[PDB]
Amino acid sequence: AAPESKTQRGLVAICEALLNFFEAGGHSLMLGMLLAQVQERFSFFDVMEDASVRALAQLVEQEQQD
Amino acid sequence: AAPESKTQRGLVAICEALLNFFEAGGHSLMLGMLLAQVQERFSFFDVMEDASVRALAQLVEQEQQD
Amino acid sequence: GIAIIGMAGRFPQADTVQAFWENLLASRECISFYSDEELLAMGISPEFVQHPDYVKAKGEVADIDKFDAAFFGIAPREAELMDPQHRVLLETAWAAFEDAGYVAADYPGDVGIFAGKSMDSYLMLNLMPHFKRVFSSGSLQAAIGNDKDSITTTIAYHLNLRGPAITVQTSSSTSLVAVCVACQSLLTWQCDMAIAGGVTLGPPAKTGYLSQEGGITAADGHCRAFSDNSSGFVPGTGAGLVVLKRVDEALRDGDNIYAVIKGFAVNNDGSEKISYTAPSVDAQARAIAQAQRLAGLTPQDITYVEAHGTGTRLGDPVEFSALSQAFAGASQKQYCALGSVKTNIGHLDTAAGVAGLIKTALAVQQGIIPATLHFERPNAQIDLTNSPFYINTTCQPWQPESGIRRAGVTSLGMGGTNAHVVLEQAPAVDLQARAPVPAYSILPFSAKTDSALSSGLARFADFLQHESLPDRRDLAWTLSQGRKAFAHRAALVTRDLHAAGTLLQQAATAPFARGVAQTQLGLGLLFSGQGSQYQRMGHQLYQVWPAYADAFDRCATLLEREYQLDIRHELFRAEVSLAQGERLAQTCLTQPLLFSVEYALAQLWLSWGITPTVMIGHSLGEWVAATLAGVFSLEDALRLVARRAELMHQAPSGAMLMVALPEAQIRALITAPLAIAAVNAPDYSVIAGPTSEILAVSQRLTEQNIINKRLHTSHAFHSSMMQDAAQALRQAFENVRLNPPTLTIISTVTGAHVSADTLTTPDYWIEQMLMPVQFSAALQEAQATFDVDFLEIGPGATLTQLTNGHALGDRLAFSSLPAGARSSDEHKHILDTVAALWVRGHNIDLSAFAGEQPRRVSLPTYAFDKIRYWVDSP
Amino acid sequence: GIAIIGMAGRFPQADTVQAFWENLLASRECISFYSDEELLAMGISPEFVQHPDYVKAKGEVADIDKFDAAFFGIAPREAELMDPQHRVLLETAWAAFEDAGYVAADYPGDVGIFAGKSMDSYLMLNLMPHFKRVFSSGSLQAAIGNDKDSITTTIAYHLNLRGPAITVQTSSSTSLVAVCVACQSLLTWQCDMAIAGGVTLGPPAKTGYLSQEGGITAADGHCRAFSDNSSGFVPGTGAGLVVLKRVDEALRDGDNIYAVIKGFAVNNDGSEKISYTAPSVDAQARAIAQAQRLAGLTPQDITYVEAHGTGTRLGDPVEFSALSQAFAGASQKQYCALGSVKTNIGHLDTAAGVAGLIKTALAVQQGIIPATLHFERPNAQIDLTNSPFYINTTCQPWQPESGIRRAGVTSLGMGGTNAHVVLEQAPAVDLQARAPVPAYSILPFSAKTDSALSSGLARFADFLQHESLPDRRDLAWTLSQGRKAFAHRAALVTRDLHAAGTLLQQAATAPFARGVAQTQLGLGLLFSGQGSQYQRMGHQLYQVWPAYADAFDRCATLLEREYQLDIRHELFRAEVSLAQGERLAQTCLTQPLLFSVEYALAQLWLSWGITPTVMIGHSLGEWVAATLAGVFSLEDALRLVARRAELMHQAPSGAMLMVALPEAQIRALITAPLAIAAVNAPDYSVIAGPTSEILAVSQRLTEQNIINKRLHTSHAFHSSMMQDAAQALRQAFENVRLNPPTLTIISTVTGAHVSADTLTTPDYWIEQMLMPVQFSAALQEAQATFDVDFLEIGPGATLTQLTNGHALGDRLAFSSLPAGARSSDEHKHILDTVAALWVRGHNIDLSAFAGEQPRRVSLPTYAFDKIRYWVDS
Repeated sequence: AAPESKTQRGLVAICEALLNFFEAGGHSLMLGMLLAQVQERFSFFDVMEDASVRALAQLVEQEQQD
Repeated sequence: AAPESKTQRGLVAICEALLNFFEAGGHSLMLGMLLAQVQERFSFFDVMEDASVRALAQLVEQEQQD
Repeated sequence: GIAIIGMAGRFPQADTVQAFWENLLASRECISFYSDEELLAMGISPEFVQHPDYVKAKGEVADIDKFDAAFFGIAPREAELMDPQHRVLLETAWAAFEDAGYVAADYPGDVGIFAGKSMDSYLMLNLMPHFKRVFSSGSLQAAIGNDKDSITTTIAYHLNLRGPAITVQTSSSTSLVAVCVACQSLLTWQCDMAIAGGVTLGPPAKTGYLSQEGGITAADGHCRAFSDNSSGFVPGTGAGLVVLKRVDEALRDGDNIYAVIKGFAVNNDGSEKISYTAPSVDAQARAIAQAQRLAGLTPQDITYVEAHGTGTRLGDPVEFSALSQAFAGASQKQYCALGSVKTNIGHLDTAAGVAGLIKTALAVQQGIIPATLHFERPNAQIDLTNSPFYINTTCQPWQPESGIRRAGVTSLGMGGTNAHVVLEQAPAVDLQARAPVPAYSILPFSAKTDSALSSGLARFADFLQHESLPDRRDLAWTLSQGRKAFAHRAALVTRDLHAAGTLLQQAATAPFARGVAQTQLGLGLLFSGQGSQYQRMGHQLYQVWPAYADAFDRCATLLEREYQLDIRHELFRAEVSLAQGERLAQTCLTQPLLFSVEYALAQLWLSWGITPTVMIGHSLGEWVAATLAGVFSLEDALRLVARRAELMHQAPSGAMLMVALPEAQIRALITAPLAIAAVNAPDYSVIAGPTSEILAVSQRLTEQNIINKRLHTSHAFHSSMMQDAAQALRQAFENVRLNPPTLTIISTVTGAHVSADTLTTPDYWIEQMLMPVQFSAALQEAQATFDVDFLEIGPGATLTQLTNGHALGDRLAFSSLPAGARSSDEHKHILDTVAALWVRGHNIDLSAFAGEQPRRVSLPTYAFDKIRYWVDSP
Repeated sequence: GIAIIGMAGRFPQADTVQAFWENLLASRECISFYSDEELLAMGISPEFVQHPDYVKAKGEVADIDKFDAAFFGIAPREAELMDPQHRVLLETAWAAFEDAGYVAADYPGDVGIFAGKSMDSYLMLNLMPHFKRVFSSGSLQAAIGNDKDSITTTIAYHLNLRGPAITVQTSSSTSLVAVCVACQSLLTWQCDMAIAGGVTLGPPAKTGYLSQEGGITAADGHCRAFSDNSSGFVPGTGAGLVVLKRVDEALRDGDNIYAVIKGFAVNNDGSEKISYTAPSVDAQARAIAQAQRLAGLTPQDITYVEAHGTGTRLGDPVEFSALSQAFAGASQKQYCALGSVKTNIGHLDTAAGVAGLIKTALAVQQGIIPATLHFERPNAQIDLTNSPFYINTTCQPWQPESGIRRAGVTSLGMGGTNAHVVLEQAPAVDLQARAPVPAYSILPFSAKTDSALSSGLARFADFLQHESLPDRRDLAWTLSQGRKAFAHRAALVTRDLHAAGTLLQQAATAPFARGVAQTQLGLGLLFSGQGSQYQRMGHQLYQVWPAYADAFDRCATLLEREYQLDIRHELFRAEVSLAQGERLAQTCLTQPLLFSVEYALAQLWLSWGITPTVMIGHSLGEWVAATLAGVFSLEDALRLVARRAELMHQAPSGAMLMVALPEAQIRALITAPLAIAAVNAPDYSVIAGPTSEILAVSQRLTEQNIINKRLHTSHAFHSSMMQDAAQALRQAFENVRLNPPTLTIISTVTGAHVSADTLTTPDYWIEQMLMPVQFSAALQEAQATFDVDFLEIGPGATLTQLTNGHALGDRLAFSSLPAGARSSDEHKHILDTVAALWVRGHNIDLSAFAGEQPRRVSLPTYAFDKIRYWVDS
């Protein structure tokens, strides 16, 4: 979809890390914290709650506002 | 040899629970680990400093002094 | 091929392959769903519970903490540090070998185990104390030594398997890869029998998985396979092992063959895929076509196919595409079935390929295809109507077209490895030309503990209530040739199996031999005197048994060669009447008949492999305890006791008398010249003499109110009356050879341990006729020097009744023939003595009582007592 | 049996199988000894260092953190959490397959892996940089999918191994159990050629151990195996793999056979011993005897035995008692040798058993028994002098009383599993009956990266500085079939190998073929002119290759049958002199002779599997271009070219002068009776005609500072006096084969393409020598329409400079034959063309340049670059 210049940077970080990714059949929990370990360069049960691109963008923005 | 009536009880409890006494090559780190597990009823580097039964009895009274 | 000859394994909601075949024939689901409360109590994190996508189902084997450490010699401090898959595969391997009809530790050839194992999650709770107290990584090298590579060596050590012990380790086809490796090893002649399978058991015992979007696991817990509503699989846990043997050897040894493995094929995919974790079609097609090519089977022969059938969205059309590609040479239309075990029990991780192989081998042997669960409508990308496959939902009987069933199991790993195994029907059994079943059979059971014996008797009790029961020469044979004889043992003598099931349903004060066994270095023999015979004595034993028949035939021909006695007519072809009893009552006929019966019965007991230490005799019983010691030959013994009997027939009349007083008091009370005939007990004695003063002594003994009895004898014995007949055989005695003894006789006329030269003196058998046969001190001397059980040899239970009335010191006496009334029970009594000696610990060839041409069958296995071993650290 | 046809392994203080065998021949002790201050760098605790019961020794492999991720396509983030044993066994599998003379993916049959991993030691410093984040089931799922059992499936994936990928796992016999499983798969027909081995190295690098008087570890550091000072072993790290094939197949294909595994046996002890951890005697005797009767042998025959021989105080007499019990059917005293590789390198748990199989197979192949180290006196229990065994301390020759060197490797697992493999000598071949080696050979090198190509060139530079180098035919048939053609390529045309080695010694200042290969959609066949030949041309190519011989035949036979001339007498039976040099230049015996030469060279280049895309001519090349296009046949064009020649022979006068000047400026001042004969380049022109007028033009241009030379010819080609020949050949072309052109032909008399009707007109050949030549415009449309590399087919380099002197950016031109000289180095130059084409990327088959029945040879393998992929300390 069309990105919005901050979540654009988030999704480019996701893609250059490794490539919602749950519905993609080639990804698992190991590759999940591979991506996650890339995104602490800027709760994992909340990642199993929802880990869409919008979900990661919302969680990173909320944790940065926290 | 003849052990001295308190370390006799301790070392034959050790022998009947597990079996320097460790002349055989079958003795190893897992039985050393369970012998380190049965300690507190009355440092593992300090234990392996001298693995003799009289030496570990000595370390039992310095642990009691500690 | 490679015959399957036995199998075992715990399962979800099962503990036996017959308690799993009857969960497939009942169309059960073996998944155990839970609720919220028991799961957080097991240790489910508060985040896993009340999660909207956290399913709460898995397939549970029953008891993962319950190990019988005492059976294998493991201390209850080393078995606590054992991974549960080690323990459960130990018990499963012992069960599988006992299911085969063999014992692992004493097979003739070379037996080797090829088995896999899932990841040891028990260490992930073991490290918490092992490392957060000493902060040392030494534990990890011990884990290298004794955990990850050493499951199959632990089984081969504790069960003494001499052949190859290899841990093959593939992702999800480990078990069928192990079966293929075992077939290769048996066909390259490295081993002569193999056991092959896998195990997957989780120290998280009861748990759910967090299903996610597009995840391989189901979002409902119901593993729907090959259906349009298939959302994935559900994780199971389970063990499983089969026992493999080359088919010509397995058909010559007479085992039970479930299904002959005719073909097999393992391969890999190798980068014909868009990503690493994505299956392929052409490699699976090569595996299936290669297995049917090696089997020599056109695909117009296979009638059942057990697909992998995990029920995921992506793997289901790939596997049906591969099956269609490999079966595309066929010309029939919907002629082959399809199935998957994972509907019932879930997707086993490592034991998946052997669960399907057990299910498929049972379906081949029984001949009825089970029912696939949850299937009512096909998949979108699978066309059942334009394929040779159909999926059934009811338990459907399996009939083929040519008359031979064929099958095939497909397994798929996660790394890429594909295995396929093509079975066949077991060949044409022929159980019609055999000679029939033996009339009675011994059922021996044994265990290391009284609890395990009680549970084993309970298991055989519940097994014997079925309508389908094996033969009596197929059962009992597996219990003698296929079980190890332990300490605490028991034994039945049966004729039909359902009444045996009722008897074991009691297993408490029930009429069967039972007790602990000991070392038991030797037996003692007792031999019967004249005066306890009946009619048709040894008739059943003559026609049933060959050793007794051969000895009696040589005695009868030997007697008829030199004398005019109508032997084999007075016993077998004689009518049951009192005229016959008075015909054989006299001394001219009774002595060689008792000699022939006791000699041939003694030869029977020595043919069954028991070794006598001491052989106490009684009057004529001493003449044949001589003959088993070989002091002179059977020809000499038989013609000389004939000469003796035809002398003692000329002696005049004389009666006996019983008295319940010791011989010192009798010798203090006797006044007339009447010798003591026999001293047998402190409270039993026999006196002899001419009948008039004997009746006078009996009538005067009535006045003192002491118990007495007439013994129904014509000629007086063991008194001074027979001096002429005693002297008149000396000239017929001296012309034959007498040998020093071999077996330890002790003499009942002296009550002394009798030596190797004083039997050889030809006057000892003269004075044996005259002196009292003072039995009680001889019996007490044998009881003093030895410490031994006693086995009477002879018709009556007289000497057993005397002996069981003496301090034997924990010992017992046993008869070998019924006391007249139940002559029809000759075949049941002599098999109930053998069943009673075997329990105490005596060494009898129990396989001599087998039958004509026995085979092995599938009985219940050992019943391990359940003792909890668990480190249990949070 | 099962032939062993190659091996590899990264060993302690070695990187190849040959840098391990040079240490076994140099009698080196490959065990590193540390000091105090370097253990503490990576966080070894000071208690362990200051402990007086502490030995600092391990047999270390060289690099464990270094992987070439970009070779196998593995990402640089997913390779950082592979176990190093997976990485090292990928590189060892690739190197072992290259050592076998094969590439794994292109093998016709199906190929299985059977390897053994150890307990993942990377996972302890992979879960500690993971526990920071809350991973309740995360840690379990991290272990399960990755590091359980995926060493034979992340190799069979990457190398395209389509056979049984089974991971056998015993304790320390894993790598010989793997070989026995592979030899079962090769006999029960599950694979056609297998690979089997094991690996044990891990994160523990520069690490000391707490020795134990009562453990199994040597208290000083050295493995005094089978001696009086046996105090234990030392831990080692290593890798190893061998490649196995059936012996009938390996004799059929001519592989290099190291040895033949003739029998093998695996069994277990049972419970017939003291405990779990105590070795037995009857089980090892059963394994040894079972191997030697499954091999069909007798215990007199075995002359080398590689025992396990750790150095521990209980295993050494038990193994010797088992060996004496199993060899106790012998009467000859002290004949069989004895050795243990753990003296040199240490006890690499699991890997022990393929290291000692590599050593034993090398000793069987070469005939040299290496030297068991550290051995002075036997043990107190071991009786050598009455046993049939002796232990060497110097590397001795191996030469049995029979002509066959047989052996045996024994490896014993800790759980109780024993393995014995019997290695018979490879069956020798008749080497002297093979055909002589071809006179030149192409050596192709190729790698995925420029640095890997430089390193793989330096490795053959080191390799070729030796003596008794292999067969040049068998090196050219192993660098071509046996290596995978990658992007960055280089190529050599050699006649001897030592000068090849000293020429690859230099890299930047070395003149061989070198570059990067592209897609190379097609090739342009620029056929050459008319007056650009020499005496004794094509003589080498006539006899070296039979395709050129068959193409040159059916030409001269028809020219000697119909007409009365013979080409082979004028070429091969002729004499080398300047008297004939003016004799062959006349048009009567030049045109069909050069046509047959060019046709033979073109049929050769077609025979070597190249595809023509465009194919122009120059004053004869249109005839042979139409012949190859199917417009004519060989005989159909062959009659008419001779007809054209013997009608063109009657022209009395004619001369061409070469003016280097733009055609339009030439067209400004030229006269009517002279015509331009050829336009070839913007600074090139050929003018035809009579003598005096064009000479007067030449002295006009001489004072105008324009360089002019004659073309040394006698007739008037492309001039105004061939109308008589055009009229005379009009009586020919009667009902001849007239086909539309199958290939793409640019006509050089037009400057355009050729359609189906533009070439089948019989008057086109009538008028062809009337128009001039438009070679420059033909190339202008050539690099207009296509972008190809121009291969000049002709007996000179004349068109090559005129081609490269145009708009030839990114593209070059290659001359097939030398210009004038090197009339005997034609064979060398044509293979230098194929070397220059193959590097650029063309699909030339390199196997057609090898000999008659070649074999495969162990050469250096691929040179992976080293990029560090670790996590932390």
